[PDB]
Amino acid sequence: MAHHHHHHMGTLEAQTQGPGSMSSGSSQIYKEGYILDKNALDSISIGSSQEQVILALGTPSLKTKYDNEVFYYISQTRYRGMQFMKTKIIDRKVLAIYFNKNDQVTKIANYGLQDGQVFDFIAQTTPTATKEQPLLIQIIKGPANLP
Repeated sequence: MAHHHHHHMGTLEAQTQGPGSMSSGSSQIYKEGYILDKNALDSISIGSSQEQVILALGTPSLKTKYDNEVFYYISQTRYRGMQFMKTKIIDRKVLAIYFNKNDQVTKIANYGLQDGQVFDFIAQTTPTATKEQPLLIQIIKGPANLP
């Protein structure tokens, strides 16, 4: 059976007058807020107050006063739960807030990645782990062990 093809179109308007002025600029927007992700804790920056860093990461499990006083965050696990699934995204990372007596961070030490792979910012060194097995997290979870 032959199917027919319907169609109908009307006229149009055409304004020849139009402003010719294009502007050019530059704006780079990059940030995150994945609080449920262990990368997010990178949000704290030098200067940030003790209350801020602890409000973001948590209160430090380790604390010591040397003339540049420092609080060590050792992100710890919990009790001997059901040992069925060997969780790989667990926390054993070492962070250290070197702050001034004005309760403000003047140096942030980190064990973990820096915008990519494991990088000791304060050490300026870059350790490496075969990305084969441990793709996003596991890389930082690998060497995640307090010395």
